[PDB]
Formats: sequence, structure tokens, C-alpha cells
Amino acid sequence: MEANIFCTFDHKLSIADVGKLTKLVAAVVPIPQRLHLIKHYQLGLHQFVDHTRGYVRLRGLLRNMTLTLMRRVEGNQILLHVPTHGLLYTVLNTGPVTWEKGDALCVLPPLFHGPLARENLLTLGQWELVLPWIVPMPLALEINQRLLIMGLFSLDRSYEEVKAAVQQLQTITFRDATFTIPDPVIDQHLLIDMKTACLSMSMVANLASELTMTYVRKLALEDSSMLLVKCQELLMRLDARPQHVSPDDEIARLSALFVMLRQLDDLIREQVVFTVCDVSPDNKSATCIFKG
Amino acid sequence: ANIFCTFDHKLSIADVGKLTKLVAAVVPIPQRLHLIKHYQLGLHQFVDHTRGYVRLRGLLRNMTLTLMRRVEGNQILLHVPTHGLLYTVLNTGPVTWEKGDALCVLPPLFHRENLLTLGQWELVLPWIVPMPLALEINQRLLIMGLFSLDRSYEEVKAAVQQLQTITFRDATFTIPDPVIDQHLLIDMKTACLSMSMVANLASELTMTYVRKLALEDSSMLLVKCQELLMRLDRERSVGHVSPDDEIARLSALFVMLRQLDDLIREQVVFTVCDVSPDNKSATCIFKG
Amino acid sequence: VDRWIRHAAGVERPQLLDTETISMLTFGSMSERNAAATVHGQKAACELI
Amino acid sequence: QALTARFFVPEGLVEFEAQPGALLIRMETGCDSPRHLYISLYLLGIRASNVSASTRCLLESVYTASAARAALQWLDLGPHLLHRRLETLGCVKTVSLGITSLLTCVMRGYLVFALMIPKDMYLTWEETRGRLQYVYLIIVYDYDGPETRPGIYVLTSSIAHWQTLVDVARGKFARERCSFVNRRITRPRQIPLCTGVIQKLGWCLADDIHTSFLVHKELKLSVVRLDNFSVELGDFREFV
Repeated sequence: MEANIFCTFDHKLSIADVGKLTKLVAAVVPIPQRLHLIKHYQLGLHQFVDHTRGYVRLRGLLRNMTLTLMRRVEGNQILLHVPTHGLLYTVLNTGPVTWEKGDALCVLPPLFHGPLARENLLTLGQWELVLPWIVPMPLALEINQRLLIMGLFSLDRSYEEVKAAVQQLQTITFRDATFTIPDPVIDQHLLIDMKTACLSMSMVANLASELTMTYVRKLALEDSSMLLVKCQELLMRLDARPQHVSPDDEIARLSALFVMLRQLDDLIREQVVFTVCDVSPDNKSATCIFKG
Repeated sequence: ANIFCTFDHKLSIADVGKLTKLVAAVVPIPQRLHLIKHYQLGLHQFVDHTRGYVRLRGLLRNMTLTLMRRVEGNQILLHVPTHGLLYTVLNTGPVTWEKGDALCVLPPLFHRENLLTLGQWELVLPWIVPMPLALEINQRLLIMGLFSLDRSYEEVKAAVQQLQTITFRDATFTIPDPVIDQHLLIDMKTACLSMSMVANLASELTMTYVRKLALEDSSMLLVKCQELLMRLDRERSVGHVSPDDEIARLSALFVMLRQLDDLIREQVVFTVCDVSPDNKSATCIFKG
Repeated sequence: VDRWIRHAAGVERPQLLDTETISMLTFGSMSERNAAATVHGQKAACELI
Repeated sequence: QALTARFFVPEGLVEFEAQPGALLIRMETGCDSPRHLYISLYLLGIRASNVSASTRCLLESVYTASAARAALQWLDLGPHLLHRRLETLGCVKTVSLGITSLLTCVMRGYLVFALMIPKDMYLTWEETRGRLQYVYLIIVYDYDGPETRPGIYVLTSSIAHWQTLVDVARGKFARERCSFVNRRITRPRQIPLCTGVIQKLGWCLADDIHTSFLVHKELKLSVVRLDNFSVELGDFREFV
């Protein structure tokens, strides 16, 4: 296997740039082709980033690519190391997001942040180095879910009604931080995802058993608690012995319901890339296991 | 690589003699550390009289798994596995194993041999189960949670009595009820009501969103889906929205399905290729 | 008329390009397959304006 | 390096599988004495709807042993579900023939170690040859007919991230998905699980793919071959 990747800079390496790059050692950068030797253009997302077109497209392009770690550099030579599944590695936090002990990580395209004054790395000519965001599971799942919600809600509505909802949706608060999705324009990829979501939602609506349909009504009649009060408050606009009980048919129907819900979940959950051990107290670096 | 654990309690001849027979079992720990107190070892710290089984399952999801093989004077030597190598595990599970099985971990449901008890604390190990049995047992326990509110009628009683037992490759079990003292635990309650809520919300939301999406390039999938919904509406019905309430509805549907991810995905952790009349023991490749 | 033109010249039926992600993964399609035999050298690409 | 494994299988199943490079599957059975039985990918071809008539005739001709026929009866007995009953072991290369045969399997390794696929079962979504390719085993369920006979394919693709592969599979298999919905509506008392199942086993260089013929008992089969192969098993993941 190509356990090492060499990249060569065509431009001259001034002392400031090489020192700055030396500070980035052991960070995470993606590489498209996995080929043994690669030019400096493909290192980073700058070749593919385009604010005019979908953030969904950039999300897909990022999730398709491969992940690598950084190594110390020398004259005109920068060394990249591909991780092997199951081993233990050291990574540095590229974004400002806080990291916590014992939760998974995901990779996502960069996000707008409070000051908007993002630091520029290795701006060699018209080319620039930009890193992907390594994000813990709740924030990444929340942002992907809310992007899908944007796509599903905004369709077939005028800009006026959409204007308040997008300002409510776009802002994400996560563990005392604030974030905003750069460019949530609808794209054909989002339409395919939405078509699959609609099919799965209708299927689970259909094949759900009677007990599952009537469960919350019976319990709301029976009990009363804050969770049930909230559920009824949600369903208020919409709002006996079962004549048939069949354990085997119920088992099969619930298995079908699980395959449907399993499919619907895959639309949201991005693939894990890292699982963490305990983190340095400065929130800048962590030691993690890599998964493929 | 190794992980150490030291008991603060005394150990007699019998205690260590009972412990040493677990020279190949699986023991989970909260997080990786060099030297941990024995109270952190095992699942006992999490069990209490109200918080149920699905919480144990979901918490064991993110818990790490370790292997043990040594007994020094008072320190227990743990052995973390690495994805790709092979290791020997001890069959703490109540089922027989077969070559080529896919293995999954479950919280202990019906735990006498494991009882290393000291200072009102007891060591308690998770179950090792083949994958189909694990998926089926979660399905069965969940539907048993569904029946929890209608448990007075005789038909429901007979159905849940039938549902209690599982049979699998010459072994037969009784899976204990999630209900205790005629009431249902909060954890199973929230899991069941979340699944019911996502089903219900999907039922109403599907019509509006299939109509809205079909305004774009309609396809055969959409029309047959809409026909299925029409059939459902026809058989059920025998006898506009506010935008903020709409967005709340979608958020509620996804947040309800989102917590269900803890139990639905039966992640595999072991695959085995060896067997002996020693069936207590087996050699496996680590996964997950 | 499209089919008739495809028959008139010795050209194959049209073929869709690869998508964005696959185009980024794979380095080229080489649609014109290698010829069976060639005594003379590399086929000189003659373009017409 | 390689993780060797060892199985026993009766002679009736072996004769066409006896060529060193083959792929093996484990099947559960409700019958108590044969609790498990071992089936190679070729034997799935006798029932796979994708396999052409001539190759199906050859497969019917070869696997005439009573034990193999009982295995196929157990396979066909399964109501509209096979992945609940099939489990993947991996690639094999060693065999000793006899009244009960012995063969070894590798579940993780890259130590000739060519993996063989029948020509009927092989497809690619892309004609451009990507330098790095993954290969997957997929099962697809047809639903437009009276009762569900399954489809079998082994495919190579340059896509690694799962959801992108599911997207392209949905794009190419839209007919099967519509057929699944049609099955759900037309027979409401029956509840199918999935349209298809993806399973991952592959790491190989694309320049080392070969086309070849194979012979047994002077009967001739056409096959496609992966030469410089490495095996990495995975979970049976269901898609719609």
C-alpha cells in the first residue's frame, strides 16, 4: 500500500512560510488521488471551493476524498502520511471548535465564524491553503440535519417567508460557540437526498404497526409529564383492546420499520473518521484512533 | 500496551481463585488510562433501580472494550485490542458459538458464575452474542415495551408470555420484561414514545412533502409512493400550517429519530474462526 | 437523423461523461480505444478548420 | 500477515469450487443436523436471475450431488430473504479432495491469490479505469414478477464513501426500487425488508484485472478475475 505521500512545492519557500508550515505539523489535510507523488495544487480545498455553487456539492466532494496526516517539512518537500485503520495517531485541532474526551469526530467543509477574519495559510500567489473542519459528532450531525431541513422547508416558498426561517436555522450554537452555514443553495444532490428521505418517510408511515400508531395517544390518556405535554403540544394541531395482536407479524413489521429508520439515518450521519482519547488541556491537540 | 487496575479491597484465596478463571473474558472500562481504581472496572456503577436497560445499551455503545490476561499480586492487567489482529475471548455469553459467526455485545440481562462480590460491589461483564440473536432480541424487547400499556387483557398477556422466550441453536431463554411493578421505566418509555412519535409525525408530514417535492421533476417512485399514501388514507379514514410550527415539526421528527440511533445499529465487535469442546474459550478477530 | 448521421460516419453512439466526483477520482476516459494493428507510427491527429 | 481459517465441507459441494481461487459463503439452515452449510459464489449462480441461460444450464449440470441439491432446497425455502441467512467468509486458496474435503480461507490478508468471479455476475458503473478500485458484493431483489427471485452481482468501483455508492446504486437501480414499492402495495399482507444489500470486501489495483476461462470435467466457463487482491470483510448493510 502507498503508506507515504510526497508533495513538492513549485514556488520558492520563504523562511516565514516554511516556519508557518512547520507549526502545522501533524495536522489533517485531504488528498484526492492517493497517488505517490502529488503537486502542491491539490493539497487542500482551494482548488475546489466555489462560493457561487452549493455547499452541498462541497460537502459531497469532501466526504468522497481521502484523509492524511502531516509530517515535518524540508526544502521544497512536504511529506504526508496516510493513516492505517485501527492504529493510534496525533492530530491538531484545525478549527475553533472545542473537543471533549470520549466522543467521535467527523470531517466537514469550513464554516463561517464570528469575526469572519479567517487566517490565511500559505497564500502562495493566487493559490491558498485551506484545511477541512474536524468536528465532534453532535455539531456535525446537527449541521447536516439542519441543512437537510433547510432544503426540505425552503422549497416552493417565497423569499419573504423563507427569510425569517433561514435566519432561525443557519445559526448553530454548540458548546458555547456559534457557527453559520456558508452557502446553503439547493442542488440536484440535495434533491436526490430529499427524494430518498420522502420515500423512506412514506414507507415508515405506511408499514408502521397499529400499536406504534396509537401508542402516544394511549399514554397521553394514561399519564401526564413534561415530555408528554411537549409531545401533545406539538401534535395538538393534529389531535381499547386491540382487535388483533400477532407477535410474529409485529416482529416482522418492526424489522421493516428498523430497515426504514436505518436508511433514513444514513442521510444524516456522516462517516466517522476519528475516535479520541483524552485531549490536551489547551484544546489544540488530541490523540485519536483512525477509522476508515 | 497494557492497562493496570488495583483493588482497594482485600482479596482472599477464594476471591482470586474465582477471578483467575476469567483469563480470557471481556471487561469494559470508562476511558483509557494507565491505572484505574477497581470501582471504575465493570458495569456495576451504572445500574440503578430506575434507569433501565436501553440506557445501559446506549452507554455501552460509546464505552471502550478491553481484554484481560494476568493476575499479579493485587493488580489486574488489561489488554486493549487493535483492529486487524487476533485475540482469544472467553464465552461469557449464554449461547453456543459457531465458526464464522458475527459477534455483538449486549448488557447482561439475566446474570451466578461471574459473582465476584466484595464491599456490596460486584464485577459484572457484558454479554457476547451472535449478531442475528442480538438484532432479534432488541426487536422483541422493543415490541414488549410497546405492549406495556395494554397488559391487562388476556390476549396481550398470552402474547407477551410467548414473546418472553427465545430459542436459538439448541438454547432457550427467557428475556425479562422491561416493565416492573405494573409500570414502565422512564428510559424504555422515552425510547418507545420517540419511535411512536417519529412514525406518527412521518404519517402526517409525508403527504405535504411528497406533494411539494413532486412539483419538481416527478418520477415513478413519487407516483407509486403517493398511491401508497392514498391507500393508507382510504383505509384509515373510515371513522395549512404555521411556518414556525412546521419547522418545529421537522426538527421534532429528526430529533426523535436521532436518539434512536443508540439502539437500532447493532454494531459488530468480533468475528470468530475457531471452536472447541472448550466452548468457554474461542479465538476471534477484533472489529468495530 | 441523429442515428442516420451516426451510421453515415464510422462513429460510435454518444456516451455520457463521468460526474464531478468520479472525474476528480479518475484521471481520464481514453474513449478512442487502441487499434488492433499499426505498421506506421502514432496516428497523427489531423484537425480541420 | 494473512489471517488463515479452516473449514470442512462435504464432497458434493466441492468439485466446481475445487479450483484454488474461489469465494465462499456460509448459509444457516433450519434443519437440525446440517446446522450450517458452506456455499460458494458459483453455486449462487444456479438461482441468480442475472445468470444467462447457458451458464445456468452448466451450473445445473455440475452441481447434481444430493447434498448440494438439499442445500439449494434450503436456500429456495427462504421466503423473500437471503441475507438474513447468508454470511460471508472470504477468499480461499487450498483444497484437499475426498469423501469429506478440507480447505482453508483467509479473512484478512493479501498473501496465486487471485479471486475469481463468474462473467455473468460482473458489472461496473464506470468504463473509465480508476487507478484505485474497491469491489463489493451486492444482492438485489426483483419484485415485478409473481414471487421474488434474487439478483446477484459483484461490482468494482472507485467510490469509497458509502453514501455516494448508495446514491449511484439508487440511480442505476430505480426500476428495482419502484418494483419494491409495487410489491409493498400489491400484496399488503406481505412485508419485504429491502431492495438490496451492500457488503464490502475489496482492495486491489485496477491494472491487475484479468478475463479468463475456466474448466471442470471438460465443461467450460467464462470468468472475470482479480489477481493482486486483498480481502477485508464487512457488515451486511441494507439500502433503499
